[PDB]
Amino acid sequence: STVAISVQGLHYVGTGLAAIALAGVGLGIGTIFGNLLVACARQPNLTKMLFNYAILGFALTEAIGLFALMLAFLMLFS
Amino acid sequence: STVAISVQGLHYVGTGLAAIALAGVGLGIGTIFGNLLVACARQPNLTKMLFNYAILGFALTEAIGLFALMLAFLMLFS
Amino acid sequence: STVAISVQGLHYVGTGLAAIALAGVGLGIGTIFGNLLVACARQPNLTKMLFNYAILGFALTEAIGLFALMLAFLMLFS
Amino acid sequence: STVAISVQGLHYVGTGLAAIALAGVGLGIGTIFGNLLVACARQPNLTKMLFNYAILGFALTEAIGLFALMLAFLMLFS
Amino acid sequence: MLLGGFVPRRFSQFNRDPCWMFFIFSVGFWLGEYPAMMIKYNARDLVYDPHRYVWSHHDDHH
Amino acid sequence: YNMLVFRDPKRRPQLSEEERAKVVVNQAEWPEEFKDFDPDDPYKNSPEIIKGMSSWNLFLWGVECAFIYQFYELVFPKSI
Amino acid sequence: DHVEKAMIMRWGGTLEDVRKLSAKDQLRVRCFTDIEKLYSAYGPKDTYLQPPGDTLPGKDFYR
Amino acid sequence: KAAPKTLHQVRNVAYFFAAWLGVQKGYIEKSANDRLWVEHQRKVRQQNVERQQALDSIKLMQQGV
Amino acid sequence: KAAPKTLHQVRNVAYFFAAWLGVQKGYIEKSANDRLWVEHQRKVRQQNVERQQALDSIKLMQQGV
Amino acid sequence: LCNAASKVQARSAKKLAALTDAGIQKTISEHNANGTDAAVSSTKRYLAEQRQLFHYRVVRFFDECHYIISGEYFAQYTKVNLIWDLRFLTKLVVLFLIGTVLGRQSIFPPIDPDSPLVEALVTKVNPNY
Amino acid sequence: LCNAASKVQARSAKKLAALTDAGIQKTISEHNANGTDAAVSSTKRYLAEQRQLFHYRVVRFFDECHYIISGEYFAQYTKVNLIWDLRFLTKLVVLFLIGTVLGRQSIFPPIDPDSPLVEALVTKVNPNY
Amino acid sequence: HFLLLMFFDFFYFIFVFFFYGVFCYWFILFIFVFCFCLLFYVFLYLLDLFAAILQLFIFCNMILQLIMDFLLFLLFV
Ligand SMILES: CCCCCCCCCCCCCCCCCC(=O)OC[C@H](COP(=O)([O-])OCC(O)COP(=O)([O-])OC[C@@H](COC(=O)CCCCCCCCCCCCCCCCC)OC(=O)CCCCCCCCCCCCCCCCC)OC(=O)CCCCCCCCCCCCCCCCC
Ligand SMILES: CCCCCCCCCCCCCCCCCC(=O)OC[C@H](COP(=O)([O-])OCC(O)COP(=O)([O-])OC[C@@H](COC(=O)CCCCCCCCCCCCCCCCC)OC(=O)CCCCCCCCCCCCCCCCC)OC(=O)CCCCCCCCCCCCCCCCC
Ligand SMILES: CCCCCCCCCCCCCCCCCC(=O)OC[C@H](COP(=O)([O-])OCC(O)COP(=O)([O-])OC[C@@H](COC(=O)CCCCCCCCCCCCCCCCC)OC(=O)CCCCCCCCCCCCCCCCC)OC(=O)CCCCCCCCCCCCCCCCC
Ligand SMILES: CCCCCCCCCCCCCCCCCC(=O)OC[C@H](COP(=O)([O-])OCC(O)COP(=O)([O-])OC[C@@H](COC(=O)CCCCCCCCCCCCCCCCC)OC(=O)CCCCCCCCCCCCCCCCC)OC(=O)CCCCCCCCCCCCCCCCC
Ligand SMILES: CCCCCCCCCCCCCCCCCC(=O)OC[C@H](COP(=O)([O-])OCC[N+](C)(C)C)OC(=O)CCCCCCCCCCCCCCCCC
Ligand SMILES: CCCCCCCCCCCCCCCCCC(=O)OC[C@H](COP(=O)(O)OCCN)OC(=O)CCCCCCCCCCCCCCCCC
Ligand SMILES: CCCCCCCCCCCCCCCCCC(=O)OC[C@H](COP(=O)(O)OCCN)OC(=O)CCCCCCCCCCCCCCCCC
Repeated sequence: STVAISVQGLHYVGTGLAAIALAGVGLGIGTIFGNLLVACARQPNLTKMLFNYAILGFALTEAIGLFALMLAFLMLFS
Repeated sequence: STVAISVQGLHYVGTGLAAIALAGVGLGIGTIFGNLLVACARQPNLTKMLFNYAILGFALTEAIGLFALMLAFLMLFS
Repeated sequence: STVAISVQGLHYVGTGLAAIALAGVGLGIGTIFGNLLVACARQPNLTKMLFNYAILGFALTEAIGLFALMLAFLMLFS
Repeated sequence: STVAISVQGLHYVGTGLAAIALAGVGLGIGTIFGNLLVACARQPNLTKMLFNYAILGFALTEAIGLFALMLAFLMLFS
Repeated sequence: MLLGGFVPRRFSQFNRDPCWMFFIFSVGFWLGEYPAMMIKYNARDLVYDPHRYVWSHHDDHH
Repeated sequence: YNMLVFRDPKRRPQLSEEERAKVVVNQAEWPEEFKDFDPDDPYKNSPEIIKGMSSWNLFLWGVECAFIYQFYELVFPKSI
Repeated sequence: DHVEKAMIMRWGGTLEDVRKLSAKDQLRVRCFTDIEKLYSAYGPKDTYLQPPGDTLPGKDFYR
Repeated sequence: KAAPKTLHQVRNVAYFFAAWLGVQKGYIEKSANDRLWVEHQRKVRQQNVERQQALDSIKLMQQGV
Repeated sequence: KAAPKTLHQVRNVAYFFAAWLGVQKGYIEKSANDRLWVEHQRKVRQQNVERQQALDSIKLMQQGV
Repeated sequence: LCNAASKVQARSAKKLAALTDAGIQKTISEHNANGTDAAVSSTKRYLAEQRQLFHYRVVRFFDECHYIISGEYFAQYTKVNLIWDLRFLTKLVVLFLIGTVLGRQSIFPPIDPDSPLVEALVTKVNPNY
Repeated sequence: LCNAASKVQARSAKKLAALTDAGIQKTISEHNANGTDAAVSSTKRYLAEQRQLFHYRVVRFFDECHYIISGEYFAQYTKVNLIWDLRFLTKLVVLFLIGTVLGRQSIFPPIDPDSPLVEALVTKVNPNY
Repeated sequence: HFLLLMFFDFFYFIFVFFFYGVFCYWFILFIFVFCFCLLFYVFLYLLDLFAAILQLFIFCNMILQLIMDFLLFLLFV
């Protein structure tokens, strides 16, 4: 027989999963700053150019985080 | 047939999943405060600058942590 | 007996799983930049060729994240 | 009693799971380029040769991600 | 292998070689088919088929 | 220069600076097609294959062909 | 072939039934099929899912 | 380079901008009307569904199972 | 006065004539459709009048004068 | 069908000969000798000049904007400038109205579903239009 | 908002100076000295020339008609003329289709009242359109 | 090819049914989306072109590796 069911609590589960991807982003941030300090110690003269590149890496990694976050919020309110 | 179902306790599950996002955030902080020691020991004269960058990275990671925390609380009290 | 069931809200679950695929992509991107800083700090004259390769790696990694994101949006609209 | 049930929406769940395989592939690709940058700064004379090997590794690693993505399409389109 | 050949510097030079003339004709076809589809498939008088719910590919492949 | 992925080939110099400086340029002997020759635009003075046929005219011809291909059935529909 | 199948199934289930229509009607139906092709998976689903309360014919119209 | 005796270019730009603004006004009005009609059609379908359900309920009562 | 190397003017005139002929075709088609719809509406009104007359006749019979 | 064509050609020839513009006559004679079309050549020359004057238009636009913003334009304001500005305002208004009509793709505002005029839409003689 | 305007003006000025056309540069210099607009003057010149060349167009049309009717055009027919005629035919066809669409004021043919598609007209989401 | 087909379908949809936004006040969003779609189109075509050749290379290299695994070389004296 044809049965159609609509569960109204499964828009929460999908939202939680989309938030998990943030960990892969947050950890990625620490890695960039984990190695930035070492690079600064190795070559203190480039404290500026390295910092700019690290900001570029953080922004791009955060861009992935916000792409995932968009799915998280869409399914939370829909 | 058209059947609509509303499962009440699934708002807890979504909350729990978002908490896992903190696993990476907490780990990412440890990476920063791990390399910081190595950077300081290698170049103790630059502790202040390295310490400031470590704080910067911690703030950026914490931002993602709050994003996940925000989703968890919303799905907890909704 | 033959029973056919159609669960609606499952597409939210599948979409959230695909979002997790961005965890490695975000982490992978962060790894590239972290390695880039070390290479620049250990060979400061190559601040452009390394930057180009970092961009190339990001593009490929972004491509993988976009392949998954297509499924994430597609299932969300299925 | 013998009851046979056919749930349609499950194909979304399996599709999302396969997308998780891209997390390893995307991370794996970033690992290769990270080593490439850290290797070009140790022996820049071979940068062209290393870049060639990096690309070969990218495809082999990328090839696996396609296998998973194929399964996602198979179940998403069936 | 993309080694050499005539390469027009800009659009106006595409008429300096028959092959590029055919190429630009093809590009014109390619890009001008899209506006045609815009006008044809977003027309005011365009009407959905009343019997569209009688049958669809979705039920057939299912 | 480039047109999409098609790059214009460039002839490598063969003369040294000393020998090159001693060369006397006489554009009077050059063909009319190549005078004031510019590496960045060598075909500026090149003749048209068909007189009066511009590139834009061909582009518009292709666009008109597309419009015909998409609109002919609207004016002369045929039964199945 | 797909266009002809759509026209036949949606307008009688037989070739003669389709031929009973005029050329303009066939043009309209085929252009709607083109619309459906263009929408694919990225578009509204009311083109093939009948909303509740719709007065248009259902699947059992010709049965 | 003396001061310009005419302002043709600025006037042409203003003409284009005015036409564009009018187009935006018309587009906004049409979009609002379309949304209103979509909502009206949805309400009509809902009312039809309710009427059909009421008729089915009355027929069920007549069935008297 | 040498022979013309181009036929631009004739081509332009032909372009205008072709556009005009297409316009005539469209106008004829639209006029025919409008006439058909006018006749259909007239028939609908006539049918409505006949239905009203039949209803009035039935009501008259119910009156039974 | 032929006499009329001959008469029209003769009239046009007389008018063409009548004009006493040295440049126009010279161009006509040259094109007739070469067998080419003068009007088409003029069109192509104008299009080429406009294509080569686009950035000149941009520079003039910026210069005029600076002239107006600096207040120098209003310093020498006269009645003629007032007339031109009134013409400019009229064109702006008519263009705005035309733009609105095209934007909504209808001369009149669309009828809302709740309006009592909906019946008129239902009772259209030709629903296609 | 201002830096972008300055950058655009500078780019246009560089491009305007780059061109090596003696006539264009001379006209630009003259208009700048006089403070007038070169593009507008060119437009007015072109319109005046076209206004003075209308009867020239008529005479050329009649001459071309005589040339074609006399059969001299087909005597020297070549492949280039074939290409031009194909272009001409394509433009004629597209213009005819556009003319029909405008004449009936609808992309698609109107639906007859007896057609089964009338229901679609009745079920329009927005009757205004 | 699956990915190419899906992306081309999406590009066709947005180009045809949302180009009117160029004339509207949200034209900037459409322009950004269109530029992104063009970039993705170019990237996908380049990636596929490279990957086809690379896969053929690998396909032949597997066979050659099979052959080489059992080859024995003698030394000239
Ligand atoms: C560098 C890259 C090159 C390409 C690489 C490969 C491809 C890559 C992919 C992308 C390619 C993009 C497209 C190619 C470029 C096209 C533009 C171009 O170069 O033209 C130069 C061209 C000059 O070249 P030329 O060879 O020196 O031409 C000499 C003369 O044209 C003289 O020519 P003629 O002697 O043959 O004259 C023929 C005749 C014939 O002239 C005409 O017929 C004029 C045209 C009339 C309109 C016909 C339709 C035009 C097409 C529209 C749709 C286009 C769709 C495709 C666009 C795709 C763009 C991405 O002319 C006249 O008689 C004069 C016309 C006077 C009439 C004016 C009034 C017209 C009214 C129209 C009424 C209809 C309106 C609609 C509503 C009607 C309602 C009832 O400049 C123009 O004239 C352009 C005018 C039109 C502009 C808009 C066109 C559409 C949008 C184009 C965007 C391009 C973006 C590029 C970005 C690059 C960044 C680096
Ligand atoms: C609902 C939305 C639907 C949207 C649909 C899609 C919309 C379009 C999308 C794009 C589609 C693809 C592109 C197609 C482009 C086709 C057009 C094109 O490229 O044109 C260039 C093309 C020239 O290109 P070419 O050959 O490369 O030119 C070389 C040189 O550039 C030549 O340079 P030039 O120096 O020669 O430059 C001037 C030249 C170039 O000027 C232009 O470019 C003109 C504008 C070009 C666009 C035209 C689009 C037309 C589309 C249909 C109409 C829409 C409204 C147009 C308003 C135009 C206002 C000026 O001017 C002309 O072309 C002149 C044409 C008019 C000739 C007038 C002669 C009448 C003589 C009558 C004698 C009768 C005697 C009867 C005696 C009987 C005795 C028994 O020109 C034309 O095709 C002109 C067509 C004009 C048609 C007008 C029809 C009006 C309606 C019928 C008349 C009703 C009222 C009067 C009735 C009176 C009683 C009979
Ligand atoms: C349903 C049926 C409804 C029917 C309604 C009624 C229909 C009309 C019936 C009659 C009504 C009474 C008569 C009214 C006539 C009004 C027109 C008139 O006389 O014009 C002459 C008048 C010049 O007369 P004048 O001042 O005596 O000229 C002195 C010299 O002759 C000057 O000589 P010249 O050498 O300068 O000659 C060239 C001149 C003359 O050329 C013409 O004559 C042009 C054609 C004239 C007719 C125009 C009619 C327009 C009507 C509405 C649109 C219909 C389609 C028009 C298609 C035109 C195709 C070319 O060209 C122009 O006018 C250029 C105008 C375009 C300027 C483009 C600049 C854009 C800059 C944008 C920068 C944005 C930066 C943003 C940064 C933001 C940062 C935060 O020109 C205009 O008014 C031009 C208006 C153009 C409006 C275009 C609007 C298009 C739609 C909006 C844009 C959407 C797409 C793009 C969006 C992009 C994103 C923003
Ligand atoms: C001898 C008797 C005198 C009168 C006696 C008293 C009254 C007696 C009662 C009867 C009076 C009849 C009317 C008076 C005559 C009017 C014609 C005239 O002489 O004009 C010369 C005039 C040249 O005089 P001019 O002072 O040397 O002008 C210098 C230049 O014009 C340069 O001017 P500018 O420097 O000021 O430039 C301004 C600017 C401004 O230029 C423009 O804006 C050009 C005009 C654009 C169109 C605007 C609407 C035009 C009006 C249409 C409605 C008229 C209704 C009233 C007509 C009644 C006729 C009985 O120009 C431009 O930028 C160039 C324009 C480039 C754009 C071209 C493309 C336009 C596209 C239009 C798009 C819109 C179309 C609608 C659909 C849109 C859908 C989205 O020639 C033209 O330019 C005429 C063009 C228009 C022709 C058709 C006009 C309607 C029909 C007239 C029939 C007259 C029959 C007379 C029979 C006599 C037998 C012996
Ligand atoms: C006594 C003698 C009397 C003689 C009378 C002669 C009367 C002639 C009347 C006009 C005839 C016109 C015929 C041609 C037009 C036919 C239109 C048609 O059938 O369209 C339907 C067909 C389409 O058929 P369709 O309608 O089945 O296709 C629709 C398909 N869907 C639904 C999917 C969209 O149109 C075309 O095929 C258009 C193709 C273009 C036509 C023009 C080609 C011009 C040349 C271009 C190539 C060369 C370029 C070279 C450039 C480089 C040079 C160096
Ligand atoms: C980088 C920029 C330049 C790049 C150039 C590249 C080439 C592009 C060439 C573009 C050619 C034209 C494009 C046409 C777009 C679509 C036109 C169309 O048919 O849309 C109108 C359509 C009418 O239908 P509607 O009733 O709104 O709803 C239909 C649902 N069944 O309704 C809609 O779709 C809604 C439209 C609302 C917004 C209107 C914007 C335009 C307003 C002025 C138009 C004036 C046109 C005048 C032409 C006259 C034609 C006779
Ligand atoms: C000596 C000559 C020159 C003299 C010049 C003197 C100045 C004259 C200026 C004229 C200006 C334009 C005149 C406009 C005429 C009327 C236009 C109009 O609104 O008519 C369209 C109308 C639509 O309505 P319809 O559905 O047919 O029925 C309505 C009944 N409720 O339907 C009708 O009315 C039927 C029309 C059928 C015939 C159509 C003919 C035109 C075909 C091409 C039109 C192209 C217009 C493109 C403009 C685009 C606008 C965005």
